Amino acid sequence: AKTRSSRAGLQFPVGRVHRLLRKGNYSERVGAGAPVYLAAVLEYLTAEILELAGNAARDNKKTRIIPRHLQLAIRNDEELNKLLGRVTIAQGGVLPNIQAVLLPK
Amino acid sequence: TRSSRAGLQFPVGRVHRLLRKGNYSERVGAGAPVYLAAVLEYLTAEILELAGNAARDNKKTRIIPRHLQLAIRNDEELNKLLGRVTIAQGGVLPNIQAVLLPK
Amino acid sequence: IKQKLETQFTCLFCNHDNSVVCTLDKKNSIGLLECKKCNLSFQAPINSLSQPIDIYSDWIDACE
Amino acid sequence: RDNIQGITKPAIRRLARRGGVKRISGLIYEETRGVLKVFLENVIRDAVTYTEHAKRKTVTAMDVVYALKRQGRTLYGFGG
Amino acid sequence: NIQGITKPAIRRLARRGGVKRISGLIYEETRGVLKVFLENVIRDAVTYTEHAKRKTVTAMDVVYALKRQGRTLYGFGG
Amino acid sequence: KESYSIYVYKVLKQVHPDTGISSKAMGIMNSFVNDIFERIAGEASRLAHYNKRSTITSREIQTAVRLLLPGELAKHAVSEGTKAVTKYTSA
Amino acid sequence: RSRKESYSIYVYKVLKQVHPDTGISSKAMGIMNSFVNDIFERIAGEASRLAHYNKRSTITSREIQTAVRLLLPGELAKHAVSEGTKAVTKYTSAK
Amino acid sequence: PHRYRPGTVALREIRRYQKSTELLIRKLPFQRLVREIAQDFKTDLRFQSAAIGALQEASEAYLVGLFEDTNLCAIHAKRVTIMPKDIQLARRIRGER
Amino acid sequence: HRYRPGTVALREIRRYQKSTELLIRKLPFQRLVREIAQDFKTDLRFQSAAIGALQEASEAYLVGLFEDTNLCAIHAKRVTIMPKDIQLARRIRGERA
DNA sequence: ATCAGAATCCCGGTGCCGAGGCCGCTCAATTGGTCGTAGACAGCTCTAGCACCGCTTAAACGCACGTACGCGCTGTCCCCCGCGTTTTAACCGCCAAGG
Ligand SMILES: [Zn+2]
Repeated sequence: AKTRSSRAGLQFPVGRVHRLLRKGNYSERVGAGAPVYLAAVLEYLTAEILELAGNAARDNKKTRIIPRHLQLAIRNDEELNKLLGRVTIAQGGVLPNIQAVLLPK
Repeated sequence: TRSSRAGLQFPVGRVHRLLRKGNYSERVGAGAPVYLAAVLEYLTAEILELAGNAARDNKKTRIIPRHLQLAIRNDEELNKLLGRVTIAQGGVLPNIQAVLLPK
Repeated sequence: IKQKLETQFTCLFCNHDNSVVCTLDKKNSIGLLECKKCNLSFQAPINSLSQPIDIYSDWIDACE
Repeated sequence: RDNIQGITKPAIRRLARRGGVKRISGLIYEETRGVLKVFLENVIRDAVTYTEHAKRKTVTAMDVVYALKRQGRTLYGFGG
Repeated sequence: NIQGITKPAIRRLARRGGVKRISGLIYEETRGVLKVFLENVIRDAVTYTEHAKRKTVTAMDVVYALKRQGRTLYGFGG
Repeated sequence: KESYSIYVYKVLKQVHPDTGISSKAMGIMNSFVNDIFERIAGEASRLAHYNKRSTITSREIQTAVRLLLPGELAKHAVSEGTKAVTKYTSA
Repeated sequence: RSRKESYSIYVYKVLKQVHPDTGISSKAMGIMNSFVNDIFERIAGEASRLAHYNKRSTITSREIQTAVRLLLPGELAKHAVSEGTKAVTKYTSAK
Repeated sequence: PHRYRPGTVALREIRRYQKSTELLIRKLPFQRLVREIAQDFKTDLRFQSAAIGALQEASEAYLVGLFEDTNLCAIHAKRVTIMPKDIQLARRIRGER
Repeated sequence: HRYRPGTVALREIRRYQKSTELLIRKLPFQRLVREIAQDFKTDLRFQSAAIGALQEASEAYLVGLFEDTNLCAIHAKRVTIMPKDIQLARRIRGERA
């Protein structure tokens, strides 16, 4: 395997990330395992949240993910919601919060 | 020293050093640390000036940190600055909701 | 009352000798080995007859 | 001028309903206008300051993104 | 354990807060929220010391963990 | 000026392989990815300057991912990262 | 013996300027050192973001000015900008 | 006719606006208010539309959060009618003075 | 004889807004913190200054959260605290989901 | 109002201790000198921000009108304040098993 992405069996460009670290004014030198490690973490985070995205979009018989799907999938998670607490999505809205004092009883 | 050559009180070259070792950029200009040092100098002047007035209030000579927290909590813009800031031996505003005062 | 005893045993991990402390709680039948150096901890059940050599023996078998 | 009064009561109603608010008092609307105004004051002050150092007389979406990240009210969606 | 928190301690917490009149279940609720607070704080503090490869948590790491939760505290060299 | 679009497509085909996406959904995703990358990287730079270590290896990245994400996500991420380290180190 | 840092003597002199008849506690001096640390760090972080949202890596005083009036609230900020600008003139007018 | 002593109107429109996706404040008057605030610190500034849309987005989100905590303040007040000092208490706790 | 209630509490509020000394004394707080950390890492020592830092931050944290909770109850047309008030304040700040 | 009496404030007092002066070092600021490209600047080009209007229409405004949660009041009942009474979280000195 010529490319390090094929040498990692992953989907992200590592030397991209290493140049980002170099053109970051982050450290002075950057080792060889840290960019691979961080890119793998990124790839796991993408796949993990896109799981909840897939189920949340499948909730409404629509092949395409909309932003409302993403906000729903975040707020229906616990770890991602405490992750994204200061965070707002464009075209998001919020959850159905109908209080029990409101329904006609 | 450039600070004396700027007629100020904070050491320039220490700050110039810390800007280098902070990975703050790739290159560092000439007088940017002078400007930053003067900013620091006026900030601490204003803060400790109000602290001096706080010691004038209690008629204390040595500054206790309670003076510092009080002078932070009195002024508007300073308290909006240091909103997420707390200090050990701080305390709070001597404050009473008069709706809980008796009749 | 708990018994806090120093021993002359060698820690199976950090290899510092005379640095293993044994805390034997007989009220709940729980013995505790502690390393004063690298800071590891091992727990094992104890009876009423046990002594620092009884749980340190159980720690040797728990590794192997 | 007076676009602060361009805020309509039915818009405040719609915001309350997606906000989930059932019952609306009458002394609410101008208070709402004032809070919205102070919010947007601090926002556009910081965005224009970012554009002041940009040496370009036009403010971008990226500018407003960076400025609201500075406030910690950080919003995604448009890149930045 | 958690019951080392005395009732007049949380009362004194109301007093420096300036709170007058006290209910019942307040005490256990207080101990719970204090617990979760210290849980997150000391968790990432020990994470700092894990990276430190050292067997004592520094006061520095405590300060930096407070910064990491946006809870910046002066006073003790931070 | 590159976005991460086909990377998202390949992750998506690896997870829900019969799923479309809108444009602005991809935009919010890349906003998300950039935010996360910046937060971790800056926290690693804090690790360096709080620890006087003139470079950064993978161990710093592991402890920073611990410092940001909570428990279950953190442990699974540490697992995935070490597995990637393993397979890249083997070849 | 490793040599540690403080900013105590500097702000100490400044305190002696603005109030000659005034003492201070040691812990509060450490607090002020932490204060300078915190303000400096927020400024420098805004400077790095100034760099990356300007795609430049040189730092001049102009960036420091725009950083300060990004962080600090208005009236205080403008007074501080005035102090810094007059200091820039007094220094760079001479050597 | 079918006048309907109330209850279905408000909650039904809540159901509609939470089925909804898009904005509520319409574009032009909000834009003109933005430019009036903008005409105060540096004159004569030009804008791209996506900035304004982001401003509108975050504005409505900010007010939605205000309304949510205000709503819970009212529910704790054993009332459904909101009050202004509800919003003042909410912003007191949010530290946004 | 007997004093009438509410008075001594406010008098000691005026007393306890003065000394910024630590309210929870040391040893039990230290035991609680030690019993907590142990759950994250066994055999862990603590710099005593760090313990004082934890103590300071914890006490100021709880005092401020009490202040917001107290103002919630004052808004709630009452004087006495409730646990639901703490839930309301925390729901505004956003600790719990 | 109004007195008695708790509660607190506030004034010498002394003591002790750390803030501050002070003093002899040495290592980073300085001083000076030498490459170098980043950027301050000149200038080219085409986009897009702006302004304007005509047409469409759905959205706001005013009012008619009941009405029903908000609220002031009430009684009530209960359960925290507080002051009193033990009482138990912390450390200090002779026993009677070892060696
Ligand atoms: Zn060991």
